[PDB]
Amino acid sequence: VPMVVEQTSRGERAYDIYSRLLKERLIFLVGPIDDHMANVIVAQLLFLEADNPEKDIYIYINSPGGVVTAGMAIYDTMQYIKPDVSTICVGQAASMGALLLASGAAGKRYALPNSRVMIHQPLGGFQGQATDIDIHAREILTLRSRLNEILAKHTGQSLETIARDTERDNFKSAVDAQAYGLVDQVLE
Amino acid sequence: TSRGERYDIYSRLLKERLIFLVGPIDDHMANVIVAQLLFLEADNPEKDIYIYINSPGGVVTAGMAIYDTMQYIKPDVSTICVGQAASMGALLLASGAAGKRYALPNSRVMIHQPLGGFQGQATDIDIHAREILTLRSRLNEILAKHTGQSLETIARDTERDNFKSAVDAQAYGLVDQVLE
Amino acid sequence: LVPMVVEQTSRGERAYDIYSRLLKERLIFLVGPIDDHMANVIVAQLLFLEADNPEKDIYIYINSPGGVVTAGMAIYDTMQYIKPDVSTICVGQAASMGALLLASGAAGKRYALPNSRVMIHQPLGGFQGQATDIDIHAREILTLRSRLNEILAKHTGQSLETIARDTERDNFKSAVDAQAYGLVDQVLE
Amino acid sequence: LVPMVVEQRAYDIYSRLLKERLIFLVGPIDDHMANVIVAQLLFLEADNPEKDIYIYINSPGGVVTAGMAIYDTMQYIKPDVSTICVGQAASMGALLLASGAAGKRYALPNSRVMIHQPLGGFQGQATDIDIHAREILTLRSRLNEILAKHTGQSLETIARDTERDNFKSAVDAQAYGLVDQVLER
Amino acid sequence: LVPMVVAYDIYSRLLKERLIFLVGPIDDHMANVIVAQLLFLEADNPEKDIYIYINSPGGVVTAGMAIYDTMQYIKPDVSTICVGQAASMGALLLASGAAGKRYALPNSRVMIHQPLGGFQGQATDIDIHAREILTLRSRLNEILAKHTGQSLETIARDTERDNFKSAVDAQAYGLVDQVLE
Amino acid sequence: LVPMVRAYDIYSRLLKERLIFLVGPIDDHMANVIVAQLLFLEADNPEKDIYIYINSPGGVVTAGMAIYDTMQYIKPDVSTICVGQAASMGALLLASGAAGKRYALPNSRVMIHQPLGGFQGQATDIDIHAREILTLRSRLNEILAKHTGQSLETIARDTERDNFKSAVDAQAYGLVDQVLER
Amino acid sequence: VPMVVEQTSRGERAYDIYSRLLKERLIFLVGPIDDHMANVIVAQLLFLEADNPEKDIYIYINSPGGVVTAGMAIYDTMQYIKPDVSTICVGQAASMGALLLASGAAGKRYALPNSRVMIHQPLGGFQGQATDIDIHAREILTLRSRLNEILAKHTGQSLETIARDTERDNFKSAVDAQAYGLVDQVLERRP
Ligand SMILES: CCCC/C=C/C(=O)N[C@@H](Cc1cc(F)cc(F)c1)C(=O)N[C@H]1COC(=O)[C@@H]2C[C@@H](C)CN2C(=O)[C@@H](C)NC(=O)[C@@H]2CCCCN2C(=O)[C@@H]2CCCN2C1=O
Ligand SMILES: CCCC/C=C/C(=O)N[C@@H](Cc1cc(F)cc(F)c1)C(=O)N[C@H]1COC(=O)[C@@H]2C[C@@H](C)CN2C(=O)[C@@H](C)NC(=O)[C@@H]2CCCCN2C(=O)[C@@H]2CCCN2C1=O
Ligand SMILES: CCCC/C=C/C(=O)N[C@@H](Cc1cc(F)cc(F)c1)C(=O)N[C@H]1COC(=O)[C@@H]2C[C@@H](C)CN2C(=O)[C@@H](C)NC(=O)[C@@H]2CCCCN2C(=O)[C@@H]2CCCN2C1=O
Ligand SMILES: CCCC/C=C/C(=O)N[C@@H](Cc1cc(F)cc(F)c1)C(=O)N[C@H]1COC(=O)[C@@H]2C[C@@H](C)CN2C(=O)[C@@H](C)NC(=O)[C@@H]2CCCCN2C(=O)[C@@H]2CCCN2C1=O
Ligand SMILES: CCCC/C=C/C(=O)N[C@@H](Cc1cc(F)cc(F)c1)C(=O)N[C@H]1COC(=O)[C@@H]2C[C@@H](C)CN2C(=O)[C@@H](C)NC(=O)[C@@H]2CCCCN2C(=O)[C@@H]2CCCN2C1=O
Ligand SMILES: CCCC/C=C/C(=O)N[C@@H](Cc1cc(F)cc(F)c1)C(=O)N[C@H]1COC(=O)[C@@H]2C[C@@H](C)CN2C(=O)[C@@H](C)NC(=O)[C@@H]2CCCCN2C(=O)[C@@H]2CCCN2C1=O
Ligand SMILES: CCCC/C=C/C(=O)N[C@@H](Cc1cc(F)cc(F)c1)C(=O)N[C@H]1COC(=O)[C@@H]2C[C@@H](C)CN2C(=O)[C@@H](C)NC(=O)[C@@H]2CCCCN2C(=O)[C@@H]2CCCN2C1=O
Ligand SMILES: [Cl-]
Ligand SMILES: [Cl-]
Ligand SMILES: [Cl-]
Ligand SMILES: [Cl-]
Ligand SMILES: [Cl-]
Ligand SMILES: [Cl-]
Ligand SMILES: [Cl-]
Ligand SMILES: [Mg+2]
Repeated sequence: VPMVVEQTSRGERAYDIYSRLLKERLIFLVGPIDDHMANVIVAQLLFLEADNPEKDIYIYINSPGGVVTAGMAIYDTMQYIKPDVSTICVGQAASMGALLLASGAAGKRYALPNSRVMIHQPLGGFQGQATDIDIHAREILTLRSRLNEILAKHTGQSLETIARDTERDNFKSAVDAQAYGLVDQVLE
Repeated sequence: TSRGERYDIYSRLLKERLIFLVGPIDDHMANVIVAQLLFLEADNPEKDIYIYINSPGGVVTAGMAIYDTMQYIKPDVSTICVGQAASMGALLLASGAAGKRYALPNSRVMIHQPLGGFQGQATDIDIHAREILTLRSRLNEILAKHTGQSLETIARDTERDNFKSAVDAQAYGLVDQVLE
Repeated sequence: LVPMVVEQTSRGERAYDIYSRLLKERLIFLVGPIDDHMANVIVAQLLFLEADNPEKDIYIYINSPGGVVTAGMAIYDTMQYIKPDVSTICVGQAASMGALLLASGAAGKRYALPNSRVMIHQPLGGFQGQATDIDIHAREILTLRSRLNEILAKHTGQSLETIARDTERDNFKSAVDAQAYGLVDQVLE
Repeated sequence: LVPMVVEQRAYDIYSRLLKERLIFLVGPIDDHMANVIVAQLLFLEADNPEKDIYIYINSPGGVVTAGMAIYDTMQYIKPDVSTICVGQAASMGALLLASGAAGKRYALPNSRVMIHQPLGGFQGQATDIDIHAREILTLRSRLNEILAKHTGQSLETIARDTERDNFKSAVDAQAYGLVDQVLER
Repeated sequence: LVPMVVAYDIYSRLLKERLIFLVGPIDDHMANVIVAQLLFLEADNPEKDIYIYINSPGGVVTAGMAIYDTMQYIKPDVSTICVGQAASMGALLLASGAAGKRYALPNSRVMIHQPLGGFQGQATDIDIHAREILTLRSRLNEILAKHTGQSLETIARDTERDNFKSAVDAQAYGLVDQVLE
Repeated sequence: LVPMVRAYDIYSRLLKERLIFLVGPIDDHMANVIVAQLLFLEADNPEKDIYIYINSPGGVVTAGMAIYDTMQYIKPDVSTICVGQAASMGALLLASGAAGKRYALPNSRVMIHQPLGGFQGQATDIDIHAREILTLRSRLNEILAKHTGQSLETIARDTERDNFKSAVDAQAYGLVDQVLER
Repeated sequence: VPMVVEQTSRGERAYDIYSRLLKERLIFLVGPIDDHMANVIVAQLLFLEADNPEKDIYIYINSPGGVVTAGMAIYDTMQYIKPDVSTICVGQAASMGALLLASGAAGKRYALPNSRVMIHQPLGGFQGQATDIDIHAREILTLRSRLNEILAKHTGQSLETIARDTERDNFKSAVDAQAYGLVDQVLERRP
């Protein structure tokens, strides 16, 4: 957890490497998506918006996905705040991670040459995470359709195409993800 | 802990009167939220406070501690549902200052109160049936008051362990506006 | 994760956790099960605040299911001894030792919030030995139970016989009913 | 909660009270906490060898030799060491309470004191140490002699009464000679 | 205990000199920290070389690929030094440093072999299927062939056996440019 | 919980006054910390005495020997004070303080006996063999005989028994020079 | 781990005891050798070289040994950097710890009077530490020979002597380690 120190007008101040990159409006979405990591990302997005509502924000995504409602919290925050939120896939983006990648500002969604994208949403992401919550079948079907509609909107694919392809738990290459409309450009 | 030395990201947002109510509700996190509310009131008793809620609910008496603090302090307490709000989280969402309760478009709200929230959390305490029924009625009355629904409607609907969409929560009176 | 509030001092920044910041305004939090560890921190806070200003009121906000009797008694004795008035506010709940400490605040300065609940009942668990090599014997339990009843009768104005009969019941009183019983002076609404 | 205060430098609440020559002896007595108390006693003596030191005791007792380390340090250092029982003091905790400077041993009204020394306190705490019967009898006698000296009770009285694992009230502890005064306002 | 120097911990102090340590098994957590360090150093100075010292048995393929893609994209040359060992993804990243700036110490060892473990799903709900494994194995061989100068089939043959190369043999194979003595 | 007094912890405050605490079981981790403290204090002032307060049941022999060798090498006199107890390696280090500057408190107890546990391998891949144990036992006995003034034969006989000496009896035996009273 | 505080121009600055000694070019190699602790030692060696490539560095060794390749990372760094790296055995040095002890700058390898040195290399140090790595027999034999060649070079013993003696899992005393060529001098007394 490396640090970097900057000498300011009021002394020297230390950051961890992630906080230092946050100073440059860089957010890291890494690891499984759950409530804890989704809320810290929402907090970072809101912080950057208040600091400057005009400059783009960048989310670097390396994630196998995870909890749907946690991912939706990030999605809604990305869409609401004034700044454009650019997304870059490094490593992989699956399930909710793939959805958030595809939901970056139009024209500003990127994948690196060896990254991979899987839109498939496993059952695990829809189930209750709290002991006392049982997520029922109809709520799952509603959420699955809602996610498909979001993907269709941001990719330009038809709803029927998204619904067919999301059943398959296969990865798309960066080139294939770009052609599908999940990202705008492969960075080479 | 996205952190600088000499705030973490949450403490930094607290400086702007923003409180995060995230994860299961229990005594530990409820008392931290009570402490934040009291701090912000003393710092400025006129300015609005904002609680962003992403919670599956939890312990009833812990949630009631937050509810009573929200109602007593002078500042308006605005509530925003991000992700979900269930049980006590849903109640606290609906209990924000009138006109200042918000939900994001893909958030979901479930008023249903599972048994787990009423049971004793301490080893030596058994919460008895009559106390559970009293608390359930009190929660229904709080929801009816803040939503504008009748006591029947809350009492009938709270049996269903189902989520309302943001639009449906707004129509029900659980929030005032969907931020879109 | 406990939030910080950091202030700028003469040569940089100075950080408090949220509880330490509220302590600066003479606010003490009694939260969770009562045991030796948390009781001694509360005793330490009370003594600190007295030395800082022996005249100004101290406030203890109570959200506790109770716990160890002797740990609670350490707080009780410290509250009574120090010069400042100790005001008590029930938030959430106060049971067993938590209810006793709530009822033992300075006269006229004991408060409950509208949805808080108070149970004076003292379960056996609070009287048993907490150390491996300590067995708390029956007569010591009966002595402590009577002592607690006498403390409650004194601070509530109820008779000893009323307290002894009612402390049986493992029932909660509402904030209004606790006020009528003499456990608090006023419901803050 | 490890609460903080800032003074004109930051302290935890216990460190802040240490600045006022206040030491907390809380929880089971073992080597780790006894050595911290010894260190605090030595620190306060060097800072000012004249002013009284105060040890507030809330403890069920514990390891005998660890308590003896505290006892020997209390007796050696120049300052009077005043002792205050809050909550309870048992076994080594009761011995240390009774061993404060004469006239400066206090108990709060609802505190309780038990001199009884259970076997557990005498047994080896290290894996490779077995504390043998004669060493236990020697330690028990020394503890009884220490209590007799500081209480004014006879050795025979201490030896008989320490067998009983009963608590004394604060008033009864004062009458027995374990403390000098019950603090009431 | 990680030592400090004046205040930095030793690793943060070396980061100030554009030194990154890739140590231990490669997974998402450590790969993202390395990506963050690479991006920080590029922004601080996009012209000065960056150095990654590698002592790793390898690990998760996609995590390593995240490091690879970041090394290739940023402007600074990324020099690589093998200390101790480099296996699997560790060996690939070592071989992927800037041409002419890949080093091994005399008693270092390099194994390009990629065990199955690195390709399997690390998340509970992800099953990495056979054809995706074959695609990744092929990509890795192509990356090694490009940076070593060996032919694709030569890499495919040699990566099958889980043997280490000495520093001298790794240099002759094209995995590093020079043995530092 | 360690109290503070920047904030020092209480032990760091006392290190500023050349006070080192040897407390708890002796192992590599705590022995190296004590060695580091001894070397720091020597470099800070090679003339002033150093004080080690000992409350320990003993422990790993080679770790204790690291402390012994450092105590003997450095220029400052190293004074030792037994508080609570000193057993096995703890007792050896107590007896190995600077001549005339080894102290015990009135209720402290000292046991020179060395249990088998201290000689066995602590690392997974190390087996300490019988002859190495006997060599170390002899080396420890010679150290005790040298610093106490007792004969080697006396040490070898008395170390066999797992019994404690009182502070007075430890002083008479030559394990400490003086019992501190008043 | 204790702290020492030094007064600066702006107030106080704190070190842990090990970091304070690092400021005087002192490195502690303590406990089992593995990748994590070896990389910290490599980092310290490189820092001290850049801070001053002329002054000696000191490694105090109290270790039962451990992972061979992690120790080799330390060995290669000691040999490459410009400063002489002096080694001092405190307590014990076994396997890789003994090799690194013997690999200090010629004339600057020391043992304390009650320290002990065992060159024997147990199988455990050669086995794979990661789940997916199996270290095969010939690689073990190659590494064992390489270690024997390093010891023969630095001790002056013949390769055949090292190979024979290393089989035995016995400790040498400080005096015997000095006579064998594993250290140059036993620090018996301070001059
Ligand atoms: C970092 C320090 C500032 C914190 C940033 C908060 C913020 O951006 N909230 C979003 C609401 C939101 C929350 C969330 F968790 C996810 C999400 F997608 C959206 C917001 O509404 N932003 C406002 C500016 O913020 C505010 O006006 C206040 C004050 C600020 C301390 C936090 N206010 C709010 O949370 C809400 C309640 N905002 C408002 O009161 C206004 C008034 C009508 C309701 C919504 N509002 C807005 O959209 C305002 C009007 C003009 C632009 N306009 C924002 O961007
Ligand atoms: C950081 C420093 C300020 C911290 C804020 C504390 C605070 O707001 N407490 C609530 C009581 C409360 C606590 C809780 F946990 C939940 C909850 F819903 C309500 C409160 O009463 N606030 C007072 C202002 O605070 C005070 O007057 C004092 C001092 C302060 C250190 C805390 N006092 C109190 O605890 C209570 C007992 N205050 C009072 O005595 C006054 C007069 C008697 C009735 C209660 N009081 C008030 O309500 C006063 C009247 C005018 C404004 N008025 C508050 O809001
Ligand atoms: C941060 C610096 C001050 C910390 C506060 C300590 C304090 O108030 N202790 C209580 C005793 C007590 C302890 C406890 F754990 C629980 C409890 F309910 C009561 C106390 O006695 N307070 C004194 C003022 O403090 C003192 O005089 C001394 C010095 C101070 C460093 C701590 N002294 C004590 O511990 C005791 C022994 N106090 C006394 O010596 C005096 C003299 C006769 C015995 C009791 N004393 C008092 O009551 C004094 C006399 C005037 C008022 N009077 C206090 O409030
Ligand atoms: C914050 C820095 C100071 C820390 C306090 C140490 C201290 O008070 N040690 C006790 C011995 C002791 C240790 C212990 F763990 C428990 C216990 F009950 C007693 C002590 O002897 N105090 C001395 C003053 O301290 C010293 O002279 C030296 C220097 C100081 C760094 C620590 N010295 C000692 O450890 C011992 C060895 N003291 C002495 O050398 C003197 C000389 C004759 C032997 C004993 N000494 C004393 O008792 C002196 C004589 C009168 C004043 N006199 C102390 O109180
Ligand atoms: C102040 C701290 C800077 C931190 C460095 C970030 C960085 O270098 N990102 C890479 C993208 C990347 C991310 C990753 F995780 C791995 C990887 F291999 C590559 C990048 O694109 N760098 C840019 C310079 O950075 C930017 O322009 C912006 C702003 C900065 C805050 C981070 N921008 C970006 O994330 C992306 C989206 N960059 C761009 O917008 C430009 C526009 C065209 C598409 C990509 N861009 C570039 O390639 C720019 C223009 C030419 C050189 N060119 C970079 O090096
Ligand atoms: C805070 C900075 C100084 C840290 C103290 C180190 C120290 O005292 N080491 C002992 C050796 C030792 C280590 C150990 F872990 C246990 C032990 F019992 C003994 C030492 O040798 N002390 C020297 C002074 O230190 C040095 O000269 C150098 C430099 C210093 C950074 C560390 N050097 C050493 O480690 C060794 C190698 N010392 C020497 O080079 C000299 C030269 C002849 C061989 C040993 N040396 C000495 O004895 C020197 C010469 C005069 C007295 N003389 C020390 O006190
Ligand atoms: C506090 C900041 C400096 C940190 C010290 C790093 C260092 O000394 N690395 C060794 C290589 C090495 C690494 C390792 F993990 C173990 C090991 F045994 C050896 C090194 O090469 N040192 C150089 C000076 O450092 C450098 O020139 C650059 C820059 C520095 C940030 C780290 N460079 C390097 O990694 C390598 C690649 N060095 C070089 O580029 C030069 C060029 C020719 C090949 C290797 N080099 C050297 O050996 C240089 C030339 C003269 C001596 N010469 C060093 O001391
Ligand atoms: Cl129910
Ligand atoms: Cl009984
Ligand atoms: Cl026996
Ligand atoms: Cl034996
Ligand atoms: Cl060992
Ligand atoms: Cl073998
Ligand atoms: Cl094999
Ligand atoms: Mg000496």
